[PDB]
Amino acid sequence: EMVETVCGPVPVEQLGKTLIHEHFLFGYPGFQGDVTRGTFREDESLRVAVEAAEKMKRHGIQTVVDPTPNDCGRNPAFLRRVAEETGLNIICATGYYYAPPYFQFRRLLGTAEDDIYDMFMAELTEGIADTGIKAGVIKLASSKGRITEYEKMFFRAAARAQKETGAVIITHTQEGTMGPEQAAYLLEHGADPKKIVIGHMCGNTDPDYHRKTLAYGVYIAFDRFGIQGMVGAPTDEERVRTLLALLRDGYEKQIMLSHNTVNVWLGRPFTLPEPFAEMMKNWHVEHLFVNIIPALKNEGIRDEVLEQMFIGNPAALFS
Amino acid sequence: EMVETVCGPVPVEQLGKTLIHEHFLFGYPGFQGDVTRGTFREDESLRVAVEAAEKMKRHGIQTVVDPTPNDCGRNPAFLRRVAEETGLNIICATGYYYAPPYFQFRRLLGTAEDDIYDMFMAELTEGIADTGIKAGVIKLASSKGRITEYEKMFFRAAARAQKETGAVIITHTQEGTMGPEQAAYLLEHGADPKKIVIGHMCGNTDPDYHRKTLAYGVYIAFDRFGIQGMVGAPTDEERVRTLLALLRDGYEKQIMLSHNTVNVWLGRPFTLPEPFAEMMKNWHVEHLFVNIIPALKNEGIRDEVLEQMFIGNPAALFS
Ligand SMILES: CCCC(=O)N[C@H]1CCOC1=O
Ligand SMILES: CCCC(=O)N[C@H]1CCOC1=O
Ligand SMILES: [Fe+3]
Ligand SMILES: [Fe+3]
Ligand SMILES: [Mn+2]
Ligand SMILES: [Mn+2]
Repeated sequence: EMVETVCGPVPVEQLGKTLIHEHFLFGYPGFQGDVTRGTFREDESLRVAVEAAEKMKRHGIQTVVDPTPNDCGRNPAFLRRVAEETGLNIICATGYYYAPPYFQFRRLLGTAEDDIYDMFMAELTEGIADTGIKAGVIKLASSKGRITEYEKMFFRAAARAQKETGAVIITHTQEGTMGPEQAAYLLEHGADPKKIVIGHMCGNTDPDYHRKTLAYGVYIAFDRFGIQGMVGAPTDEERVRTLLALLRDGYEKQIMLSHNTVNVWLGRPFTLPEPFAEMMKNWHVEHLFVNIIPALKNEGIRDEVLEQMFIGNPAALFS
Repeated sequence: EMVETVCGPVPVEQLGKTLIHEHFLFGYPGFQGDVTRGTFREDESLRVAVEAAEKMKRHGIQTVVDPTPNDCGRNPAFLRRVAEETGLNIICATGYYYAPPYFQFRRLLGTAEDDIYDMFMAELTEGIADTGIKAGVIKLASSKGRITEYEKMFFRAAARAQKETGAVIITHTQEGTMGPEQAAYLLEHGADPKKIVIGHMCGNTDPDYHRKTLAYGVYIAFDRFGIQGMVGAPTDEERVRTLLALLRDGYEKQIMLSHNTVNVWLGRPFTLPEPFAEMMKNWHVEHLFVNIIPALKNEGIRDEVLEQMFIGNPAALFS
């Protein structure tokens, strides 16, 4: 019936057309230390965030899931201002970026898993900090080729919180690995497959890997459209090829699409070197609508299917 | 002549009796993510910080160096309130805690070392964030048994900044390793030995290691008095034994003492288990004065020598 947004509970039937994964603000953990030369400018950042939101609305987007982790500059009050300014629904997350010393220490104390669970529960059902704003998703990540014991604590805490709240879990997979293992581990700890999104699945170009992941009944996200040439992320050409194969296999009810944009970078400004700058030129919130979707239609993907991915799937995911 | 404190430039001759290493606030990197259950309470934190300062002033302490790193909750405006409240001089640092994603990324961009140098220079000569408060020390750290290439970037940036500003460098060594290598690397990049403090040297109990470090002409700090209880980690009894040997070798002009206290922990509150708790029971700002110093005097250490360590050495270090 309802889902927690940065503006409070909203009927799931009102979410409409949704981008499952985009960042209004993002900083890599550590950006905090570089505050002097990387100061946050609120007015300019809000202006940029709002322009990005208006671009999305132009393409009919009504809802954005912004899963910026707790240590990556997640700012619920800022996201509420963006929502208030634009009428967009924005759903935020609780979780940590892809071990940090704070949690090495609580592991020592032996309280880490319970502390993480308590954190998830507080942010899902009480509010983040003193904002009164609640997260609607739990964000998780694992390592390349392995789900470490550290990471499993988070997975276990997430499974517990998911069982109590019915919140959605969104994961990050590293370099196209551990999709099946993520789903299996969550399910083995009681998590609901219909409330799980295995993310960055576009990082793998082997359809068998996807089918193995999809067999668990979870959602999967091709959530990095526009990102090419870095991380050894595949090309958009490769993403589309993989997507087309799955869609022609009838998997549209388990697939969602996004760009993983960072519209305002936190910390010190930078500029990408010339070779990558060009490969990364389509990495913006309009890319799916101006480039990818028309290419899909040319390959015979019907509106029905597209609507299922952008509207049907988020509705079912959050209900 | 002058040193930058959180209240601005102060004559070095007014520093007087000094604790070279104590934290008013500290959180392990990652504490930021746990804001909801680990909210910073300003009034209570200030009250606790000020009480700690007043305990130090009771033992004649007039200056504290608080080298809390940039990513560990360093809060110059807070430290200035403590100083204003108590009359203490407080000198803060610029540096990162003992590679986080932010700097892995700038390493990719190839600008990391220059960025770190720029950061040091800005914080030493302009001010931290918008506070107008300048650091007086550069804080550095290396790994157990190795100074990594990542860490060496910081060391190189620090050496450059030190040559330009004459600022002091304070290091963290991990588990009694790399003292000599730290001094050698800094000196090889032009840093001034009389402006360097190799920290946590109390972590090693082999006097030859200390003498090898001292041979470079740097200061060394026994800066963790009261910290005891980890298996294989040094006891206060062991610290005193090592210290006594060096003092009887005539090294008092290169040695400084501290506790490395954390008076207010940032992030979620915790309680140490009963056994470790009892071992850690002397970890407070009065410990050197009520326990360690009287024990030194019983072993024949004269006031002259103690005065050199607590007053003479910091004066020479910062001048
Ligand atoms: C430029 C490389 C791509 C990138 O920065 N991805 C970021 C976006 C948010 O989560 C990530 O890891
Ligand atoms: C409670 C155990 C001791 C401990 O955590 N010391 C910490 C505090 C400051 O930097 C240290 O290394
Ligand atoms: Fe992301
Ligand atoms: Fe310290
Ligand atoms: Mn991601
Ligand atoms: Mn340290």
